Amino acid sequence: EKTSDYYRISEKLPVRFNNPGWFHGYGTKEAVSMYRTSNQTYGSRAPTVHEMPKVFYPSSNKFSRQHAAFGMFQSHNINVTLEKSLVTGPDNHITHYDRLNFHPSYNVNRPSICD
Amino acid sequence: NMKLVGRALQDLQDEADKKKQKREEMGREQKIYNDYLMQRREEEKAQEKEL
Amino acid sequence: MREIVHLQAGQCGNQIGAKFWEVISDEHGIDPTGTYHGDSDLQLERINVYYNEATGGKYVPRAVLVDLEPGTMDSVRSGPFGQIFRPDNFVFGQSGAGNNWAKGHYTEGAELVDSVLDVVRKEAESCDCLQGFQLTHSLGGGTGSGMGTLLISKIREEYPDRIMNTFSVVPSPKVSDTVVEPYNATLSVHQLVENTDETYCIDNEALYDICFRTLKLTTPTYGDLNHLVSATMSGVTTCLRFPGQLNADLRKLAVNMVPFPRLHFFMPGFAPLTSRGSQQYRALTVPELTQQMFDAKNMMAACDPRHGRYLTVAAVFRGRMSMKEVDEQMLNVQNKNSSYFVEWIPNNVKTAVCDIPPRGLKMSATFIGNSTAIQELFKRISEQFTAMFRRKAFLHWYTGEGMDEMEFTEAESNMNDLVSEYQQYQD
Amino acid sequence: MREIVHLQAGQCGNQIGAKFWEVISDEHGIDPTGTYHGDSDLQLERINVYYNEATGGKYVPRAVLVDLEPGTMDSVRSGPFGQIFRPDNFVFGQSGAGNNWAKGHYTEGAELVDSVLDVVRKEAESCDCLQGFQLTHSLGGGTGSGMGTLLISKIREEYPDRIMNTFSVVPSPKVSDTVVEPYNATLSVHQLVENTDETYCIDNEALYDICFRTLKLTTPTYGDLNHLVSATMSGVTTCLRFPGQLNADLRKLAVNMVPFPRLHFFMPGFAPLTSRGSQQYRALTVPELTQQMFDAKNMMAACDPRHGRYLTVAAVFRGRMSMKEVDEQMLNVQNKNSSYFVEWIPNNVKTAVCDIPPRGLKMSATFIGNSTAIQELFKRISEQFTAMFRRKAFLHWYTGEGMDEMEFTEAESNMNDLVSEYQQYQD
Amino acid sequence: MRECISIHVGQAGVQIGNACWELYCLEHGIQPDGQMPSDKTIGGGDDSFNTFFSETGAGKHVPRAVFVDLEPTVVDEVRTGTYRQLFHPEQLITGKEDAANNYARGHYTIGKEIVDLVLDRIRKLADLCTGLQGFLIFHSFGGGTGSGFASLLMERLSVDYGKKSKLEFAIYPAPQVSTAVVEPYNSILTTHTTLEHSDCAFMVDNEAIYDICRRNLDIERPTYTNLNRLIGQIVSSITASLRFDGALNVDLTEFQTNLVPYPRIHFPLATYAPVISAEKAYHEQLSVAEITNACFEPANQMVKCDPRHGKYMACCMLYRGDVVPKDVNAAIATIKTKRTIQFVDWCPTGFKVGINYQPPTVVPGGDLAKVQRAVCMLSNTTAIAEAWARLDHKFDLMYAKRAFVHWYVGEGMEEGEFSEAREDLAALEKDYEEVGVD
Ligand SMILES: Nc1nc2c(ncn2[C@@H]2O[C@H](COP(=O)(O)OP(=O)(O)OP(=O)(O)O)[C@@H](O)[C@H]2O)c(=O)[nH]1
Ligand SMILES: Nc1nc2c(ncn2[C@@H]2O[C@H](COP(=O)(O)OP(=O)(O)OP(=O)(O)O)[C@@H](O)[C@H]2O)c(=O)[nH]1
Ligand SMILES: Nc1nc2c(ncn2[C@@H]2O[C@H](COP(=O)(O)OP(=O)(O)OP(=O)(O)O)[C@@H](O)[C@H]2O)c(=O)[nH]1
Repeated sequence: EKTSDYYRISEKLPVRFNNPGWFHGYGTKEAVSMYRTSNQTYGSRAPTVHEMPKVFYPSSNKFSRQHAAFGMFQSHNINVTLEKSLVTGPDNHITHYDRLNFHPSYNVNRPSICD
Repeated sequence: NMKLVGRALQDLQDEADKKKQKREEMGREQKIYNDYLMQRREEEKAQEKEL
Repeated sequence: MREIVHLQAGQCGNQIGAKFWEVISDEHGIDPTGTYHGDSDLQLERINVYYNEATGGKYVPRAVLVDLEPGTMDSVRSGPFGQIFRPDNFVFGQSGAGNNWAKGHYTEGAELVDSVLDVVRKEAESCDCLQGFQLTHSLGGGTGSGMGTLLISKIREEYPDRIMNTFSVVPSPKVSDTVVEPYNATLSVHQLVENTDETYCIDNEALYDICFRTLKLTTPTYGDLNHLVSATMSGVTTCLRFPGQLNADLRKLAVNMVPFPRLHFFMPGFAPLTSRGSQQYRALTVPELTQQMFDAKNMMAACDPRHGRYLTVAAVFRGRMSMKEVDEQMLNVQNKNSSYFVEWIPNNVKTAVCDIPPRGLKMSATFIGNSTAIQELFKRISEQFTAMFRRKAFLHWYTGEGMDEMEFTEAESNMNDLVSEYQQYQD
Repeated sequence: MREIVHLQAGQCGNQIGAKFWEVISDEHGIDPTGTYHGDSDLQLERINVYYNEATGGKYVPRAVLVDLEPGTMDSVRSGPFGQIFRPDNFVFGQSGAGNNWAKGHYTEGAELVDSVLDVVRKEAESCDCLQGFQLTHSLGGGTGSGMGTLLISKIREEYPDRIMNTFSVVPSPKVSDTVVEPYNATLSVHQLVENTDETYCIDNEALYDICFRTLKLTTPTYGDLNHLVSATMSGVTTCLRFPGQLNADLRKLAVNMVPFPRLHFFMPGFAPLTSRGSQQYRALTVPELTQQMFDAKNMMAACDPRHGRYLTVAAVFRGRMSMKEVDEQMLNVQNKNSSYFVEWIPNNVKTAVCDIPPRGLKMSATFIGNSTAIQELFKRISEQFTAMFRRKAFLHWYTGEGMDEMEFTEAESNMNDLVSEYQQYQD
Repeated sequence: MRECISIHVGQAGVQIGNACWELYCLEHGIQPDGQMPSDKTIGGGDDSFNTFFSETGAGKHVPRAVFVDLEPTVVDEVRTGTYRQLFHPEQLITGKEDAANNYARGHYTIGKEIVDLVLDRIRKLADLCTGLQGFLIFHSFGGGTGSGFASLLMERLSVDYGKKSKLEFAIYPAPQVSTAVVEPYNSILTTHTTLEHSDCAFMVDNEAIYDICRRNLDIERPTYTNLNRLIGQIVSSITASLRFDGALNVDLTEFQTNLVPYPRIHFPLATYAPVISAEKAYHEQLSVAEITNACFEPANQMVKCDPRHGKYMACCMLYRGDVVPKDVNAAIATIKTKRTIQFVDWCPTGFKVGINYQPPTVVPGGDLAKVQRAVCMLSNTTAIAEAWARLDHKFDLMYAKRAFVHWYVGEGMEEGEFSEAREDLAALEKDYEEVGVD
């Protein structure tokens, strides 16, 4: 009555298809009378352990809706930004403009901007 | 070089257990489902008679 | 510093980028959870080229995932590394594709183009300065081509100074599954050659052939196919993130690679591919790998360039090598087939040596080629396009969307122009 | 350095090559697994003439196995040294030869010549600089003749600067088993004499008699016969691989052996063959070996040149000898029968001495002969050809393949030219 | 998300529906109560059932289908059957009067006062649905109640909902068996009304279904149970893409886009390859190659058309189970090299591949085989015009001698609508050879 006993399994199958003994609402194999309508043959037998599917792979969508909930992201934000420099030095900071923005080293003879 | 060969050798040594093992249950699952069907076949034949 | 932003587009790129990304983290040694186990200093040093820093030492992939079908995205999110991908980076729509190009190009794109522009520019501002961006999509893929054509058109104007790397797969020449693919291919390539700078051309048939050739496993997964192409895209990126005397910048490559503007179609090439008995047998040396590097069978992109000639060739070498072996190897192949190159340019070979080996092997190499082997590709689709357009079949859907015959005219007219140009330069 | 690559062709060469390779594997002391056990430095130093180096100290056989029937390849693969043979070098066809010369020469060969050339040129690129090549096959062997005639022709224009060594066995003169054999041989020999430079002549009937003469063991296996011919073929190759004051190059030999272009057919000769009690009844001395090497029964190639005369003779001596005895041995045989030589050339004897004895016996030798004993060989087939071409028996197969009787005309005409050539020069 | 609504008009169309969810409840393991065992699958109506059932916070899997009928007989014992508790009472839309096989009677006399209630159902089904890709219509051309009543509703659901798919399925009338001679009348009465509105119509024929039964299934005395279990698997296979995933997954819209070449003609042919007895698959082997050769064997199709008398346009193979592209792409490549298979020169490609790794399962107490590799073959060819050619000569005789007309005109109708359809049919054939002629 245990599916994994008779066959191998994917080890993630729901306990429904691992335990087929819980399908109690199916036909009770009543003794057939002279008045046996053909239409009642539909779903008249409960499945056995062998009818259970080997593998199971649902189309899970939990993350989707919990992400697809509400609206979808859109930039009404203030377009704040800082233009960076063309140098990696945490001290020098020069861009396409303002190229004279750096630490001036220490000259000994000619003072600042001699020319 | 030897470690590379050692890594090279062990990988080849593998993947053979994978091939061989799959074959047996293929035979097993075949045979198990085979026996079910004769049991199934005698069932309907049994069912026919009291009908 | 200079970095790259990735775009995961189309339902194929959804597999592509996923396998592409997991290779990177495993190469760098980040666990599936994300808490990097510090083991190599250099990969710790040059990880901000692609990832940013989160709290607690997790490294956020700076990529954007775009689609329409939740189930594929749910599978991606449930993948081995969906947790390391951001919900902030998952963009999509409520509609189903039908993989109509026009729907995703004019109708479906219209309400998502704004949002995808929003996420990229923020992430563009989240980072400092780029080399450019790379895109995973397909030319014949319904939604990926549709979405990409808009972005590459839109990404071009505001940032016309960066690299518009693209990674598209050519569908199988024998059969494209869907009949509308040649319409999608012909429509796409018009703006592609207009907007792009670099394109990788990939075909699945050669992937099946190389499976028969060296993989020899009969039945691999398409993810195993992704495992191969991602390794190729891994190698081209190893240059930038890894040290060693090889000039890594793609522009350092591209200026060396493209002689004239309309040349964007390039083919990959990869190094040791090994079969069952040969792993314990291959006497791995520079000569044998270079031979295997330049093998017509080692080709995987479109077809054999044996039919045509070689315009530009560039191979990157990963592992512990020296500047000399590649030198005489170049001379050996220089004299091996001197005539099979074009007399227009001699010494069209560009060699780069990545000193750090990969994880699993030491001597590996990637090759990028621009030969005269794309003619067979687009002449085929030319007869497909002309024949299917000979009687405008399957065209009623596009007219309802708002399409007419006219765009097909200049598209093939633009397509015919590049056909003649390819023969004109070489032949 | 100068090396040699081997070709294993025809279903007989399938038995021949393995035994010959197993002879080489054991003579140099390599285990069946391949891990060479270093015991002799000279064989350790000089294995690169035939084997390259794979990792783990294993010496790869640099040969190609080619056939159409997989079971033969399966058998040699399942052999004691098949693990030393290569699935890389296992090239085979999806076709049954039918042992038809034309099928394997025009139909089956067409789709097989492409791949085998790739392997050998890859093998040619694998090594540095050849002495040339050697081929094991049969002139009467249909799959061997069909492919071999094709391959020798192609390798002529490819490498016209090397040695085209051929090892073919002549079918039994009394019965050829296959009845279309003279058709097959006449076809093949026409291309063989055109493309070759050296050939060995081998006949199994002579080999059968030798067992009745000296082996005396009644019932051997064909593999035992392969040991005999391999020992001869190995013996002529010992001079290259081993040190000692003797000139080894086949070019050293061939120019000394070839006075005129049409001489390609040569007969071998071997040294002491010993019977039941004679192993301990023989005092091993050069004079008695000088006797037995020049014995009318000791020959094994075709038949007795007693009916004719000798053109050129060359004997290589393997063991601890001196030039003085072979010199006085040379004088003794010179005066023993001075008339039986041809007055055209005096001193047509060329001697080499290998100082390295074989493993198992100390003083040995090998002989290669060029005499007037082939006339009866191709006379025989001439009446066979004329008798069967008298009414064109078994021809509808060849006509259906796309062949005509015209090819047979210049075929036999070329042999008739060779018949006079051998006849005219000596007679 | 990925859901659709099934509509079942005609007491002919109701047993065939009845089998579907019986089958559907099987792979889902649904108890007739509508509840699962003590384990956890309940919620807001959301798991594998969500695409088909509505197991809402009430915890009962509510099928997303409406069963409409005009005779209360058959709809009542099913309301006393096994899964009647699962079935919604007034989604089981019943009727008290029949159409007397009259297409117009079921389209004018009573359909007016019933559709509005059904229109209440469709909006109440539409609002709860989220993705609602389209509809699943099960009917019959020669319907005593299927023909007339469906024609009105499909017109009415078209005018308000013209932006979503409508998938039509009907038993095609038996080419040489006629249970009614008014069956020809209402048939092209349906088609001419439905040609300009129907999205995709799929037709099957019962005679060849029986032919398969004693050919390879080896059943000389099958029943509707076998008939419906057969077709029930067919719709199950095409819905497995919704139910499971695969190497690639394809939705109904792609089938719409890629199967129909041009407007009007939207009538492909289905087929399912591993039709075989349990004892035959027992000691034999199944692989892509033989099921590919069999699926293109002409005698395995349920429509009495000779493909050698027609030419192929589209083909959709839906390989369900453990398969790999390698042999599949190679096997189909061999098919393209085949010469008997004559596609039109217009389409170089016509092959729509759908891979689903899930092996199709057996039905309890059933008669099918145990299959790991199964494929459904949606194809369209030009060998179909003979059926309408078989139709038109039937009419031109009967219409000329205008039999049974007093019945139709007596209840208020005229011959112009009978006159319009014949050239509409005549237009339908003439369109076929023009697209048939290259
Ligand atoms: N992910 C994935 N894509 C594949 C595979 N095999 C082929 N493809 C192709 O990759 C293409 C690109 O994917 P997308 O651009 O996302 O496709 P799409 O726009 O949604 O429309 P379709 O092409 O119809 O799927 C598809 O057209 C497929 O034909 C596969 O195994 N996995
Ligand atoms: N291997 C092997 N070959 C033999 C033996 N005896 C004679 N032969 C001959 O060696 C010849 C050469 O073999 P192949 O060239 O491979 O022959 P083939 O092309 O396959 O066709 P056939 O010559 O008709 O057998 C054959 O024709 C045989 O007749 C033997 O004992 N072993
Ligand atoms: N779909 C279906 N068709 C059936 C079934 N049994 C027989 N048939 C065939 O399908 C046709 C049924 O059409 P109709 O009889 O007009 O069905 P209806 O319009 O729902 O109303 P009724 O005439 O009362 O049955 C018959 O002519 C039969 O040939 C069945 O169970 N289902």
